[PDB]
Amino acid sequence: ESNTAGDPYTDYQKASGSIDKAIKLEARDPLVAAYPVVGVGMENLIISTNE
Amino acid sequence: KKLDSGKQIKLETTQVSGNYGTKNSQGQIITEGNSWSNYISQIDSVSASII
Amino acid sequence: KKLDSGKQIKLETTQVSGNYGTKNSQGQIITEGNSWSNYISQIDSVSASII
Amino acid sequence: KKLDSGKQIKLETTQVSGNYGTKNSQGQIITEGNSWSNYISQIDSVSASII
Amino acid sequence: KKLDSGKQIKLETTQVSGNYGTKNSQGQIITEGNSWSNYISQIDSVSASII
Amino acid sequence: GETLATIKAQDNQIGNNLSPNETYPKKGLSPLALNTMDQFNARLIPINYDQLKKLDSGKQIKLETTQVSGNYGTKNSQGQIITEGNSWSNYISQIDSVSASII
Amino acid sequence: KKLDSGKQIKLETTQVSGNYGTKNSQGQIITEGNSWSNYISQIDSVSASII
Amino acid sequence: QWEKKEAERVEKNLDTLEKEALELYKKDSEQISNYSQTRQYFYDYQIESNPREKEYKNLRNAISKNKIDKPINVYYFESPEKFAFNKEIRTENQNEISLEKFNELKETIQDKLFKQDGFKDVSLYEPGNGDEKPTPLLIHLKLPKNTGMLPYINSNDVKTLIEQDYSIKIDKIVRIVIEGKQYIKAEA
Ligand SMILES: [Ca+2]
Repeated sequence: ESNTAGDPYTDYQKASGSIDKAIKLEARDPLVAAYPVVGVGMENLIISTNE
Repeated sequence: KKLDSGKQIKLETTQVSGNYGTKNSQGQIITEGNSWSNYISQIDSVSASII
Repeated sequence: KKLDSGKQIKLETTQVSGNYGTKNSQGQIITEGNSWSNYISQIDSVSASII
Repeated sequence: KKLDSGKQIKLETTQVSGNYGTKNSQGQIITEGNSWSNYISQIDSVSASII
Repeated sequence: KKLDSGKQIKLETTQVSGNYGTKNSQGQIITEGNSWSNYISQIDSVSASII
Repeated sequence: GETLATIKAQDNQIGNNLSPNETYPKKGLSPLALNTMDQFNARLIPINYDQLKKLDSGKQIKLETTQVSGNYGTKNSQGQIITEGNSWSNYISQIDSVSASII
Repeated sequence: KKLDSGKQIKLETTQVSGNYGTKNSQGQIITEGNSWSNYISQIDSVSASII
Repeated sequence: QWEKKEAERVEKNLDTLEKEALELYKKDSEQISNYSQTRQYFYDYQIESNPREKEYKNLRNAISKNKIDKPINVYYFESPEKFAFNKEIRTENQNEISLEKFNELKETIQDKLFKQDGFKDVSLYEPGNGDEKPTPLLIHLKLPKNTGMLPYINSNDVKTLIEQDYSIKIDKIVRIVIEGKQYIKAEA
């Protein structure tokens, strides 16, 4: 496999570091995948009664 | 007025549209010009349905 | 007012537009620049109809 | 008010736009960017018109 | 209220845009990227006017 | 303590150039108008009745900038300068990672 | 109400966008991708302004 | 439209070293072309030691990775001394071709079998206005079933990179007028 971890970057790019410099160094191991886990949290809710 | 009675609304899916992925020799996956509609009719003509 | 009587609305199709598929060396099918309207008149002009 | 009388509405075609078909690099017919308006003035300019 | 008097609406043309025709890599005439506005300023600044 | 609206600047509010140590509009001009909220600049920014009654007191509306989009300049095959497909957010994260900030 | 008085509406130009002409592979003048905003700052940063 | 789409699409399903050979083709077109023309005339150690062999065969496999399904008509310019005509048809700042040079060329390019070699870029349409035309001789070739063609882009246009393991057979030459110059269209 050229992409062992299944992510857009190959094993050489991840091992050497020729990727986004904002990527955690954890993901520079060809077994750990570069992967964002994004979630939304609501803080408060406003209601506008259009009488 | 008909719905304010024992009448219910059913839902029938008539078709589904979606993409498939195509890898290069690296892990570059594209899912844009790739439609399953191009192949639904061809697969349903050379096959036998098993469920 | 006509409609709230014996009068009925008829539906007749004047034309139909749609695509054909063209493969490649592999089984990559494309149905986007392929328009049947480019060939409808040419087919009608060199043929005999049999129903 | 003028129309609730002997007055009628006429209809005059000031121009008509459309396409012509050519064969692209392969045996496929294309009619997309081939506009007839590019050739109307030029055809009228070098011709005699017989009806 | 001005208009329901001797006052009239005049029409003045500030500019006109349009295309010209050139032969493309085929025998076909193309008038899409061709714009007379690209040459209106250049012709006026190299010539003399005659009416 | 509540966000009325989050507005992205559309065509009427985009600044074509912004050099360092400068503003848009320039030093001698009057500020922009952030009037609308939709994409085509045809829908104004509404508040409801409670927020309007809150404004008819000492309460003030604050403005925070959460991000800015913009381009940089690059020379193409010819000697032209292309600033169209050149986004700064492609590097905003990478620069913040390999750097120390000094103000 | 402020305008139904001695007060006037002033107008200020904050920026102007536009194109410049460039002769492409053939003798055609192109002004589409060419924007003066790409050079406004560069010109203002290497120059003295004489009026 | 069609060629732009298919070309920009082939430039993704290429292997990284294949795109390496294709992009270092846009740098050493003449050099790697001549080396593809004359690579096979060495010793074996003189072959697998040559640093161009990597890109050479990578580019060759990239080409042969997409073979056509039906015959195609291609167009490309050629120099006269490619066909043993060691004189000039006319200098490219002249506009006319003399009947004498026409007869000489016809006499010398009618009865041979010119083997070809290496890579070359071709087009799918005759030259127009804006295209570069340095030589008076225009070869109209017919590429047959299953011949590798690779469409690539020099950032504005499309070229068809092919490899030549055939031998061209001239059928008829005619003198053509293009833009007020006189070229030669030879059917091969
Ligand atoms: Ca691997």
